[PDB]
Amino acid sequence: KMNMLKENVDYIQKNQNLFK
Repeated sequence: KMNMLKENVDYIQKNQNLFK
């Protein structure tokens, strides 16, 4: 379980901030 470490912490910030 060593992929959704930085990707999970980027997904929560992607929902609220929306950096597309």
